[PDB]
Order: sequence, then structure tokens, then C-alpha cells
Amino acid sequence: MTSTVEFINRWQRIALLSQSLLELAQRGEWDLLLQQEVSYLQSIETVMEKQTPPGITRSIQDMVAGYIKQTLDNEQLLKGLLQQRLDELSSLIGQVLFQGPSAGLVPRGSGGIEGMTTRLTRWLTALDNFEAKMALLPAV
Repeated sequence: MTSTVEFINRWQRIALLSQSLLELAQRGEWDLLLQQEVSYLQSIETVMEKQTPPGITRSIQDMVAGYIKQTLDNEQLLKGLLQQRLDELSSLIGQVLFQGPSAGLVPRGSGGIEGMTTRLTRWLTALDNFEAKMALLPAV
């Protein structure tokens, strides 16, 4: 049951990762967001590579759908929080737009803020990508 184990375990990892990253975002610990970033996005992509058949079984789908509720709620709260956070941060760095919930805040950071902005913008658009594409999953 290798594909079963990988599918449920990876959804479990994404659920626990997004939960952890949510708590950290609520506490202001952006450091572990930047670290576990690559971990979270990797787990997302690799579970989505495990395309399960239309006729998925009861227990698998129930546990998976639970982890899907976890990660989509955690990442929803992450998405809005980090959208408003990068909003404020770009306002601190220079000036934010009245509306700019996309990859446009700080075009050339140059110094240490360069990595922060480019990561978290690629991150938010990869979150929105996961959200959308996994909602578009015809067979999970």
C-alpha cells in the first residue's frame, strides 16, 4: 500500500506544517516560515504527484479530506495574514499600494529584505496555486 501510505502521510505532513507555520505567523516567527517554506511547498507538490483514482476508498478519503480541511484553513489564515503583513512591511520599506495582494511589493529589495519579499511573494502565489489546483483535483 505504498501509494496509500505516501498520500495520507504527505497530506498529514502538509496539515502539521501549515498548522505549525500558522502558529508561527500568529506569533511573528517568520524565520521558521522561511526555513520550512521549501519543506511545505515540496510536500504540496509531491502529494499532488500522487494522483489517486476516481474511485478512492472510504478510510483514505476521510483522513485525507480531514488533512485537506486542516491545510486549506491554516493556509487561508496564512494567506490573509502574510498578505497584510507584507503590505505593512513594504509600507515600512518605502510605500505599499492602496491595493496590491500580488507579487509586486518591493520589486528590487537589494539588501536583506530582497530574500524576504521574493520568497514570501513566490510563497503566497504558490499557496494560491495549491489552494486553486487542489480544489481543481478531479480525483483526490
